[PDB]
Amino acid sequence: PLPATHDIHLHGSINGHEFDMVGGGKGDPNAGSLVTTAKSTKGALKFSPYLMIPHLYYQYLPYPDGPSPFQVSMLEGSGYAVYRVFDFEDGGKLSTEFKYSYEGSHIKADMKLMGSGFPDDGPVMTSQIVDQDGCVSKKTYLNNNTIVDSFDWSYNLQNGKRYRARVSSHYIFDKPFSADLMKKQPVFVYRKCHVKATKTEVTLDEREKAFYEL
Amino acid sequence: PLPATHDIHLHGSINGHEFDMVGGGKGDPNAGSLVTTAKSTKGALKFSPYLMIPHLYYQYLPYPDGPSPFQVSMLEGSGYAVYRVFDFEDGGKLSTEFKYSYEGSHIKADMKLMGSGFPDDGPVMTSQIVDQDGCVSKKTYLNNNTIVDSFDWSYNLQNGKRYRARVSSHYIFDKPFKQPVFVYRKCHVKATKTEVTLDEREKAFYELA
Amino acid sequence: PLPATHDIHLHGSINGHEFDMVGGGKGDPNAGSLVTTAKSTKGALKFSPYLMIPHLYYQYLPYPDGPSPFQVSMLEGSGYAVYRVFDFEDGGKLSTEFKYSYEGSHIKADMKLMGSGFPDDGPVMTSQIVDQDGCVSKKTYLNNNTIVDSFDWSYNLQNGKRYRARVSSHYIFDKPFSADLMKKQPVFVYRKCHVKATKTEVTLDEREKAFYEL
Amino acid sequence: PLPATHDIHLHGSINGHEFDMVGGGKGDPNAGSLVTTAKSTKGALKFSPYLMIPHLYYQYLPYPDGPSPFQVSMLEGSGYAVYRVFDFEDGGKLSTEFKYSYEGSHIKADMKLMGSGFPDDGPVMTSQIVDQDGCVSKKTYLNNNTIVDSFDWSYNLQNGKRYRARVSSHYIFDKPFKQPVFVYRKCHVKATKTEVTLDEREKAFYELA
Repeated sequence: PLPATHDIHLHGSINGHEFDMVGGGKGDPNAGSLVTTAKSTKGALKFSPYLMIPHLYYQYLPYPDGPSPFQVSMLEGSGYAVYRVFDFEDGGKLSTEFKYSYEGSHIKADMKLMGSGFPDDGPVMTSQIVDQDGCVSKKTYLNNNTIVDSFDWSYNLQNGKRYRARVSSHYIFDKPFSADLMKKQPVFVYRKCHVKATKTEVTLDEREKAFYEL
Repeated sequence: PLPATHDIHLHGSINGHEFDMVGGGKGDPNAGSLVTTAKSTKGALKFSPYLMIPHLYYQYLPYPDGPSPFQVSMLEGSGYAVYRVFDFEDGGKLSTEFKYSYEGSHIKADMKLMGSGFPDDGPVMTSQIVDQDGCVSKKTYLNNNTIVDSFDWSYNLQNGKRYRARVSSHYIFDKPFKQPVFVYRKCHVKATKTEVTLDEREKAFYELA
Repeated sequence: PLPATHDIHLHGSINGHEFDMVGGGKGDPNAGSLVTTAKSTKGALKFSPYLMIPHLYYQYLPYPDGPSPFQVSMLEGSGYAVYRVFDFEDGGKLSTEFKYSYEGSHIKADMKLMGSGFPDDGPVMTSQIVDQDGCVSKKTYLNNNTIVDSFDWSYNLQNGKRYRARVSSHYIFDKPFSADLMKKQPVFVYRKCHVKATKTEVTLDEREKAFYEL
Repeated sequence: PLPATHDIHLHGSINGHEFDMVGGGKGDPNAGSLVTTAKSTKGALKFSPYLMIPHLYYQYLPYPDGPSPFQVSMLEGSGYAVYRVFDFEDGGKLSTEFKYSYEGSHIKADMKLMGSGFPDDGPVMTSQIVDQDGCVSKKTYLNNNTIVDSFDWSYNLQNGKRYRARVSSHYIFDKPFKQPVFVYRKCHVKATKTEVTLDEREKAFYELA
């Protein structure tokens, strides 16, 4: 079935310091929306809690003409993994790996994040981030079981400026895609992240809308 | 007034070889659509004619809730210049400069393109390009008179693969002035080694969710 | 003491397929040279064995005016971790994390590599790589305990062409650097990798020479 | 013959504002060193004078085992053009074009620089730059008449930080022709808002180990 609820476990290190967060949420796979809450298990985070965004489930994402490949993967009892690399404008780098397990309509996500190079006086380490702009991702097919995308992410800072990152994503599926499915590309997805956070807990309310053309 | 017709002059060099094209077209500033035809004045192009895409007028682009800054600029009798840098996946680089002059609803565009580093056996120099994917650009404001954007451009090749370029655009206005502003565009092209025609469609949006 | 011998354990996944290699080698910390041999523990590698290069120990690297920060770290009983991101020209991405432990002059290295987006018909997955060009890395200081570098890596292919990657490195130390040490930058390092490999075993003979100016 | 003296003319625009500088200098083609002085012809520059660095002649550059291709080109009465793209960490972009003419051992250089997207409060527009780090460029060959290079440029700021740019260079020769070839360079600069002087040192190498 399509997902209804999920658990999340984020862990790894940022600038050489380990962090760990656990939580979960729920979503509407018909609307492409979801909510996720994560709480630290090692006390206050040493970096902006917003760095955990957009990391806080494309299994909730439908396409204009039916379930997305991500949803079909879950429905058919298959699976996929997610790999991303964030190249921040000030030298910071963040690499991520997401793995999932399914139990009925409940998803369990294990997310490993490794970040480094964030200036100690930068927006991340000094928690200057206050929001993030809506964003459009571009998805295309690579090989026969991989979807690749790119997006230019931008956080909003207290001073009104923006903090940017060039992002690349690779979604690797355990089962190959059909020939007709691969004819439908690129696929664009507009997403907006509404966040509420503290030094120990972060909550994301994500909205998504995919389109082939406008 | 808003634009209705335009003429174009593209010139410069690709891999050290000069090229020159002239032509024009028209468009619908209420729909964001336009057509442009350019013909070489120096014989057959030595590189893929598709390299002239998307270079073949945002004055035809309306925004989600009214005229775009590009249109407002023209309506008020002001202007802007366009600068882009295309970073191709195989090392090729393309720098462009667009300047305009207006006469009523007619636009005259001068476009200078300087490209280098394209492998002689690559898709550009061996004309492997056959089409280009629809594309979404992300626009934000900088300083008091500049709009900046980025987009990941991708051509479709004869062999079924794609040929990508990371693109940056800077629109500098002559006078000081909701973001980001996204724009979906699709280019429909018909080309030969001496003439290229573009039918462009555009649709801007602030948000879809 | 300075290192004399080392063990290596590389593991992770490339394009969604797990791999694991173990081995080790020795080096000359006075010359900046070293040799490392790694052998697969899961049979033949599904990707070019050269992808394991340059991953196969800056503790062997001296500077023109004395032991490098990497060597001093080991000598003083401290330590550092290494994080890299390889951005390949054809979309491939490789993120790495190296951690070390020391026992006298013997180093134990645990290397985690996560790669994705390599085209199935590309030089990596079809093993077209036959060598790699000499390379110069540029090192500068960030914060008070991090060294950052960049280098433009290039493999040589059978057809005579090259396969490039833009690389970023972050070396995070457990102890902060002195003020005078940080005045000495950038530091450049020329390195050449001499490799011999098979689908199951790879051997690297690395040469290095650092300089502040020429 | 190898070069001994040169004149320079830099022009173009930065963030939509035109600039123009003229001057010249000399160098030692056996040592790879040279000096260049350029003075503004349009009053004080509106951006950091250091932005004119490293733009202020590889004809003075020898290689590890003999004259460089840049020198061979000049000696044989041929020539080459230089195209660079600077991708600055804060969004600024700079595209450059250098063309030369020779008269014996004297070189005349025409340099066009087009820059945009520099934040008005950034290090370039507020003149925060005070120096630049030594730098190593990596050169490789492409096609039959091009040399391509890359280098990670870094300016030093008044506040102690660095301001970086990812740079790509394409040297296109008029006629067809050991790699990579690395070149360490250091720029010693003295500048004011109207005049900039560069003392450049260069040393190429194929390998050091």
